[PDB]
Amino acid sequence: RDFTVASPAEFVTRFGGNKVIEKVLIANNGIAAVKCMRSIRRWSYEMFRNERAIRFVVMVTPEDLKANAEYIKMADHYVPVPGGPNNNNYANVELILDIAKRIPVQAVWAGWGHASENPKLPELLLKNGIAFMGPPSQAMWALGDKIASSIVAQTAGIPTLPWSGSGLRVDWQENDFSKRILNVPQELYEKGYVKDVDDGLQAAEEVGYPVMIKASEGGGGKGIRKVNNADDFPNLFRQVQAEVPGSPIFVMRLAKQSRHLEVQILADQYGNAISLFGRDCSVQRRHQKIIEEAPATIATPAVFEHMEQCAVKLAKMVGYVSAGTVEYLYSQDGSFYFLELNPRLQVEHPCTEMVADVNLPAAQLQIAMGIPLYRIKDIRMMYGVSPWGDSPIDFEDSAHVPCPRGHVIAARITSENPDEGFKPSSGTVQELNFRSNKNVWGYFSVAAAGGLHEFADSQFGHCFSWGENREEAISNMVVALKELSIRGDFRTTVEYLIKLLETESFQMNRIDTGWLDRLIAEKVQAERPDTMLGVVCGALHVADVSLRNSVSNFLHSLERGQVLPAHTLLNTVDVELIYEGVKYVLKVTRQSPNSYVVIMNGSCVEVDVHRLSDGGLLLSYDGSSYTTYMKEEVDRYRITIGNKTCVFEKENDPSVMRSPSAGKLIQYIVEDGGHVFAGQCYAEIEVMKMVMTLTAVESGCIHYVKRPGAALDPGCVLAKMQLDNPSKVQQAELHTGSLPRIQSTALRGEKLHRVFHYVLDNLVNVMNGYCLPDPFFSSKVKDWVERLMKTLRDPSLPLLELQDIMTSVSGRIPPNVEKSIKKEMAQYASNITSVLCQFPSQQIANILDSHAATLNRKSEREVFFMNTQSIVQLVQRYRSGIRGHMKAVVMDLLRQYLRVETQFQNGHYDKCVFALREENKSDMNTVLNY
Amino acid sequence: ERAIRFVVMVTPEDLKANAEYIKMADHYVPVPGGPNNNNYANVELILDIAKRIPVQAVWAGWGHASENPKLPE
Amino acid sequence: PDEGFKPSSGTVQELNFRSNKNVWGYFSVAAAGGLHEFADSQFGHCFSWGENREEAISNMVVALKELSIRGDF
Amino acid sequence: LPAHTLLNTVDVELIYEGVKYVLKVTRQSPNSYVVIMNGSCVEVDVHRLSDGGLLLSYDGSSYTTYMKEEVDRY
Amino acid sequence: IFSHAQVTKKNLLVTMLIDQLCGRDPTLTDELLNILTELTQLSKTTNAKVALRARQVLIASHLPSYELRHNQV
Repeated sequence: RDFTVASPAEFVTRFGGNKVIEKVLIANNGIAAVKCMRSIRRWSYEMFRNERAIRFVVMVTPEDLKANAEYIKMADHYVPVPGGPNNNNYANVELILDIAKRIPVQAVWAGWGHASENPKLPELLLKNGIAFMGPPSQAMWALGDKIASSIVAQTAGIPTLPWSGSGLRVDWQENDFSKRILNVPQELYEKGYVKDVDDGLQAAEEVGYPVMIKASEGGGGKGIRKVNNADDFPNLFRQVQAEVPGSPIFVMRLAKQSRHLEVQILADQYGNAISLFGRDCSVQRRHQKIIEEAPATIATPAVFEHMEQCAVKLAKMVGYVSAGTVEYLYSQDGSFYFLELNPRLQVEHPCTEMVADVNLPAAQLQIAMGIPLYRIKDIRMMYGVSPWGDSPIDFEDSAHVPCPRGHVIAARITSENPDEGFKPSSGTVQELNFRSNKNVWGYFSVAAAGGLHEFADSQFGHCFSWGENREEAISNMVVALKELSIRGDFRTTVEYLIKLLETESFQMNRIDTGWLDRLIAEKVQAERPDTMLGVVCGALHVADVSLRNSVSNFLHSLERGQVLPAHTLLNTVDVELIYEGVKYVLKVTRQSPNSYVVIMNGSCVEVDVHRLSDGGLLLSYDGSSYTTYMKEEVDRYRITIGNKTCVFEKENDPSVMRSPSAGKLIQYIVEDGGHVFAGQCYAEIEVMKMVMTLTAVESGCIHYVKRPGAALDPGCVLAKMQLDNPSKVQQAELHTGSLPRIQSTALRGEKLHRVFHYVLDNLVNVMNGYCLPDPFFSSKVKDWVERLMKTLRDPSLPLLELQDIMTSVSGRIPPNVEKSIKKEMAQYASNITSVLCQFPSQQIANILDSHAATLNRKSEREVFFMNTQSIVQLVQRYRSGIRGHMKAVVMDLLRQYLRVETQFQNGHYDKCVFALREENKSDMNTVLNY
Repeated sequence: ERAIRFVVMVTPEDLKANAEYIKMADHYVPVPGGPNNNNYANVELILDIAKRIPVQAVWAGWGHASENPKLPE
Repeated sequence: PDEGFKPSSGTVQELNFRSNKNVWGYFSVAAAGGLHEFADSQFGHCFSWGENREEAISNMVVALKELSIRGDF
Repeated sequence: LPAHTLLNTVDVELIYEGVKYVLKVTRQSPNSYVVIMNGSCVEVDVHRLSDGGLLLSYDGSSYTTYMKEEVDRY
Repeated sequence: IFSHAQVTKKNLLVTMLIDQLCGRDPTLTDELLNILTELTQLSKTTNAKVALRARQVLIASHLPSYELRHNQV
């Protein structure tokens, strides 16, 4: 605890390196950039007490800038570069060098982006004295394409291989460096590649039926053929030879359905290579990773240690530095096969960080400075050695010391759309809230403001969860995923991940690389809300938008001096929604600003709706509350309920031509029964004394409904067209039932003074224009009146009010008045059901005025007058008793009536409205309310 | 994850301010706003809600009612 | 902290807590929403774990330097 | 409107710790701003962020900045 | 409008760009002639300097540049 560094130079001096790095260029974007900067800055603060001791330069495209990419704000310096595909901005190695020398940097980090697969970059950088945080190019060459990889793996402790062209190998080079010279392995290349039609069959005879044939340049949907038969090999084989004419083709045995494991290798520039730990990455969709798990719990200790040893031997003999991954295919009987070496840090590398207590990108920085492994702090701790020292580590003798701590699950959040396949989507972000917790974290490449553009890849964020064992980690991940909120224009695959983690096959760890493909074909896109709730919620969103637009436009017209008639300010909306082929037709109205009523097929449900500041709605439906959001698309409504999504179709299917506006039909352009094509004008109408044509939407045979010369209404039926009916046939089957119903919050027998407020407020809202439709109005209003009349004649009402207002204020009331009031109300209660029973309003007022006649001064005055105001109001209401109060209430309602209807006498609607506008100059909401 | 349902008391202030707990709750009941003695430090109101909506327990934590010994009674 | 420690209040414009390994935290308000007059102070809590004192301090310092809170208050 | 209500130069005055600073701000491009004080000029590359803030490049170092205007303070 | 507001400064640039193009080389192709003859037609007094200088070019690019006269004579 005596290390005193402040600059990278001193650190390099003390820890025995040979290159000082003060500036790093990141040749990447999005997540990779974010993660690199964050991890290294944490380490920088740890060592230098300066979180910004290492400066990071980033290359910015205009697309990333406009999308407000997260890494931009984190960077120390930015340089603009040309936008578009990766070959202009990030996969251009010469451009990377040009920036690296233009801005004097000492290293370049590439990570898992687009340049770390190009072996030419390390050469260009090393020739100019720039340290690449990765392998030298000679390794990446020796780790070239697939034939060379399968061959070179067999020069030391031979991993099994599924006949990579064949099972033949070259001489032994256990720990010697060698290049892929085409003198000895050329034979293998001659066997690895095929020329004639019957060359590939020589592999098929040994590997068996599941043969995979690929061109040396195959990929992207072409150049790949999978042969399942024995006698159909020549067909698909010759096809592959034709897919990439003139190129060599190779034949290999196809993998079985088993597990995909990985070993993380880390190595310094002095020949020391170690295995960190493994990963199990067997949750894949079309060979794309989705979920990764850190402890490789499927492999037994013996076989897994063997796999680690093989990976390390490969890394040592080939001459790999900094960090990389070795993939293996693990068969259920305890037999592994080599797949490939990835010469770069992977995106899922935190999995092995969290269980090893290491920092890999910082380790890459320290390796690039030429620091051996036995001086890096975290490695030293991992092998049970004091961090603050310089003693060497015998990595072979102490290889049993490292041990994983816990179990980690890493779930990646993609931008695909599980609905209708997995098409990548894009657009703007409206909200990004990841609620972290103990043992759960995650990070994203985009913020709430910002978006995903065309060239912005999927995988816009990663969540990680730690636990002591598998089950705890699963539980943490599942809960965390159910709690996050991602909202935007794009689609966001999260719910599917939840469904997968709750599947028993996953939890029992009975999965393989073909698990998800099989599940996809079985149509497992579940996690939908109940239909009835979804219908109600969508109805409310549609109706609320329509109502708010009506209010806004009407009020805007009033501000400008225009008067619209009182049928454009409607309180009822008709909503139509198709779900799974079933059409639902509903009416939505309001009994108050917050009380909505949804009506279908003569049945009504009441919902309490509150507007949230974030654009969504807070519902209370059947006791349960819900938070909901809606997005209107061209032909769909996307309804989010909690964390579940339901999609409703907006009917546009019948292919009926309709007038977009009111007006008049003048003539038709084409013959009745003639064929029309989309975009061709079929009719001429006039509204506004200004002629507007009408283009057809679809190509088909048109028959006209209205005769030339006719009145047109918006959305009316003008002309039907016969099409070939591709789909969407008879998507009606109109639902004729009834919506849920069990409660209502009518307060049936609840306290009697709460019922007063309930019924009175409903009646007031009736007086303000909130009224049910025809068969429902006066079916409940009569009951409201009757219940109010019964409540107002009950002698127990005012004391209940007194109870509430007195109990809510125990403190700040002098004890004298408190005791007196309690006594008086108790007496009143004792006299209930007596003709001489009267509410002691005057006596309460007397004792309070007695204390005020004492009149304490100076903050003991005002406290008394203020904390007694509720009591004053109550006694003032009941000066004449329940009789006077009853009459007062009913009178006040009648006054409401007159307050409105005396203003609309004396002439026509518009004249009265103008009178109101000219009186209420400073507020148009008053006018609207009238 | 929703085996135990949680009821919350919501003032108009917390609703207008889009308090975070509102969206998490399973059910909400409105209460009168203002100082704590109208909404959350009113033990009799807490009882009234607890019986109006049949609940089996009441958690108070470190708010305003957990310093009032009358509520457990 | 400017001019004493007077409590402030108002609307939130951004609330972004960048969590990390061994760091977490939570808040009673989201980016949309705010703090009103009767809404107490202490609108969020950050926690950091380490093997010892020094590591925990380091984690907390970095995480605090990385968060963004912007609003009227 | 006349072509003097669409100005490209702004005078800014700011007091910090009792000291008054008077500056002129102009532009050489939509993104290139020039700050002038007492006959000395500095160039800044400014980009507008979608979140309401500004991305600056000043002396090599980049910065992300935000402003809120109060009644009597910035 | 915005670019027109700074017309005088623009005119300074125009003259500098004429002098560096049609300076010590008294020849005019039939792409520069169109520009110069259009530029001399700006009658407003704000654009005098450019219309003047252009004229000086256009009229001066008819006299032989002293090598032809020396040689012939």
